[PDB]
Formats: sequence, structure tokens, C-alpha cells
Amino acid sequence: QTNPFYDIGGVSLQNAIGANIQADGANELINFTTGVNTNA
Amino acid sequence: GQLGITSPTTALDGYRRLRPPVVANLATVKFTGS
Amino acid sequence: MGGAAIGGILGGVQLVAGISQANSQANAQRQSLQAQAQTTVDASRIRQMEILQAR
Repeated sequence: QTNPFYDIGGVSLQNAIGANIQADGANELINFTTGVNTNA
Repeated sequence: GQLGITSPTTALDGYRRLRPPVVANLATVKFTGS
Repeated sequence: MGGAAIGGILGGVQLVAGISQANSQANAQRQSLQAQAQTTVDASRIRQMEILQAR
């Protein structure tokens, strides 16, 4: 739901990012993509 | 069947397991003499 | 409503459902471990009380 993700591609990517944020604040996304546990 | 004393204080890996060496009867002595 | 918002919210609710399903499995494991520990402690406490009465 931010302009960089729009620049990366599509609006549905913003939809996916917003869905992850509403689910866990992108905790699982950050952990799975980068390997960093935001909320340990 | 609880052998021995039954007072109201006693109420409360792959290998073969052998039964403990426990007998089923105990000796009792009654003395009618003086 | 609209044409795109409905699809967006449907996709989002699908993703949230999956993530929450995983988290629900994790929390169910948590609660099962909690209950097992509580049951063990309660049984030990009961037997301790029985020992004290016998003593």
C-alpha cells in the first residue's frame, strides 16, 4: 500500500502487501524473505 | 486383593520383563496357649 | 463495493485466513502444552496432599 510497491509492479501487489500488514504486520513476509524476526 | 497390611493409611525398552519375586501367601501364628 | 475493491478484499481475506490458520495451529500447540503442564502439577499436588495426610 506504498508507492515503491506500485513502482515495482501493479496495484494488486499493494493489495498483497496490505493483506500481509493486516495479517501480522508483514512479520511472516519479512521473516520469510529476509530472515529477520521483527517480533521475536 | 492387597496382601499384608491393609490399614486405612496404605489406601492412598525391548527386553523381557520378569515378574518380581513375590509370594501369594504369608505365614501367620495363632497362640491359644497361656 | 465496486469492481476491484471486492477482488482485493477477497484476496486479502484469503491470505489472512491462511496466515491465521498457521498461527492458530501454533497457539493450539501452546495451549496443549499449557494444559499438560497444569495437569501434571495438579496431580503431583494431590499426591503430596495425600502423603501429608498419611504422615
